[PDB]
Formats: sequence, structure tokens, C-alpha cells
Amino acid sequence: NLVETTCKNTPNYQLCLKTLLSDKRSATGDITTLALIMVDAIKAKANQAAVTISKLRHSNPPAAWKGPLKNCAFSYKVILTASLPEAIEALTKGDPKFAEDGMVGSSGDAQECEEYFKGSKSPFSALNIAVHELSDVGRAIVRNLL
Repeated sequence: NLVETTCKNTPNYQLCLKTLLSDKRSATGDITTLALIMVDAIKAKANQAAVTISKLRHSNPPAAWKGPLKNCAFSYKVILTASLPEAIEALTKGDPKFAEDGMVGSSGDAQECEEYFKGSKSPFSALNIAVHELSDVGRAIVRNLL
């Protein structure tokens, strides 16, 4: 019952469980594999956010959203091109401290994104919240190895 036990040691059991059991690798999965499955979930959501940000920026958004959008674009670019790749590298290399830092970064960047839309509607709030939730679950999985 590693998936059960692992997901119990996360800040969101039901999300962890739903996510790991979607993936085929979970049934035969050690802690690192489960980390690896979470990263790929974060990546799916981050790719969606990246496109969604781009669309909005191309849809003649109100001026007040230009700042937030532009900053969010940078956030997801870092997540996609640096944070997540380095986590996959680190988990592969057997160096989890560096994969925890990927999960910490992606969580803060998604949260910082949401935060720019404070006091207004947030046009892709669910995607920010998903990247943060999923990231906070990956970080917990990763910390079993520290």
C-alpha cells in the first residue's frame, strides 16, 4: 500500500491518490516513481497555463491585466524550462534535494501568479491552484527521500 501510505503523507490525499492511480507506473512504483508521476501531472497543468496566458495576451486584454499576464508568462516559462526538467533530472540522478527545490519553485511561482490578480477576477485561477496543489504534493513525496 505505498500509494495509500505516500498520499497520506501529503497536504492533499485525494488529489495525490487520484493523480498517482491515473498513472500506470503507480502499481509498481517506488517513492521516486511516484515523485516522477507527480512532476508529469504538474507539467500537464503548466503547459495548459502557458497557452491560456498566451491566448489572453493575444485577445486584447484590458491594460490592467497586462502586468499580471506578462509576469505569469515568466513564471510558467521558468517552471516549464527550468524547475520541472531539473526535478526530473534530479530524481533520475538520485539527488532529491534538488528535486524538492523544483517543487518549491513551481508552487511559489503558481501562487505568485495568482497573487498578481488579487482584488480582481483571476482568468485561469483553477490552473494556478492546480499547479500549486500538485507541486505541494510532489514536494511532500520528494521529502520522504530527505
